[PDB]
Amino acid sequence: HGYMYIPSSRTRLGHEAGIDSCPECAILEPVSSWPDLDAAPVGRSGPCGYNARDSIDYNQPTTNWGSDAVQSYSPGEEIEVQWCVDHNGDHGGMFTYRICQDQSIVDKFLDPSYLPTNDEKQAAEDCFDAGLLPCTDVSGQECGYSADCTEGEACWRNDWFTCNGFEASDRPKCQGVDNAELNSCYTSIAGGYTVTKKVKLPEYTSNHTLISFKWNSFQTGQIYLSCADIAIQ
Ligand SMILES: OC[C@H]1O[C@H](OC[C@H]2O[C@H](O[C@H]3[C@H](O)[C@@H](O)[C@@H](O[C@H]4[C@H](O)[C@@H](O)[C@@H](O)O[C@@H]4CO)O[C@@H]3CO)[C@H](O)[C@@H](O)[C@@H]2O)[C@H](O)[C@@H](O)[C@@H]1O
Ligand SMILES: *[C@@H]1O[C@H](CO)[C@@H](O)[C@H](O)[C@H]1NC(C)=O
Ligand SMILES: [Zn+2]
Ligand SMILES: [Zn+2]
Ligand SMILES: [Zn+2]
Ligand SMILES: [Zn+2]
Repeated sequence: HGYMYIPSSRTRLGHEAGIDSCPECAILEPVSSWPDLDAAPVGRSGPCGYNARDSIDYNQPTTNWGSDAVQSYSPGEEIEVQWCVDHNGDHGGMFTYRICQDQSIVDKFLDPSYLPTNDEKQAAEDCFDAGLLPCTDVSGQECGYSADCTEGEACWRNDWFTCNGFEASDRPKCQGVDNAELNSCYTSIAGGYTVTKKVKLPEYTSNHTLISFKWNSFQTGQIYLSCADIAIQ
């Protein structure tokens, strides 16, 4: 259980607006999340997430999210990106951030009067996959391989970030990455822990585009997706 925290995602805003009772619950399942991290169709979840608890589809704006950029950046800027993991749902695994560099695709996710179809959500997901922001694009960032992967498998890739080993004696799992205090970020179930990295934004301008967060489990078949509205100017 988790969701994107910085920049503030649609899911974070849905919870802060008093709409989403369990932001960390928005999940794509059942799916094959491992070891091939991008083969599973994203279905209704799409690149922004769907929360079944309250029937909230984050792929379209409402009065509470999606209307404008939450934060503005510069092309090529190295930025802080953070997600929030629940204390009781820390799965380990691998996660990433993506930006679709096709504005006309993204526009269909910026219209409060339009709900993307599942085919449009998948075409968008494919554009996000193409627009993955690699861990390794940030000078000096350590980009390791997963303790839950072996070379030759489709999870053996350090463009994606990895959580710490599930079985590590010190600082295991995703919480171990920052080793932050409980409730350093909000979750509804048991309180949240931050998971913080940097990415290099693309050399691309938009007054309003999306960054999509994706987190895949290894032990169970589950994917968590969120997106944030940003500007790159
Ligand atoms: O308004 C929110 C919040 O802002 C500040 O705190 C931010 C953040 O601080 C801490 O996260 C740390 C990580 O723990 C630490 O590991 C490090 O992550 C680095 C890595 O070291 C690098 O290798 C590379 O990948 O980049 C990441 C990200 O820079 O630094 C981050 C902070 O950037 C803390 O654990 C989190 O809980 C915090 O959100 C203010 O201090 C805070 O008061 C305020 O609440
Ligand atoms: C953003 O909008 C302003 C109009 O307010 C315009 O001048 C500028 O070119 C736009 N930027 C992009 C990246 O489209
Ligand atoms: Zn979970
Ligand atoms: Zn479940
Ligand atoms: Zn694949
Ligand atoms: Zn286009």
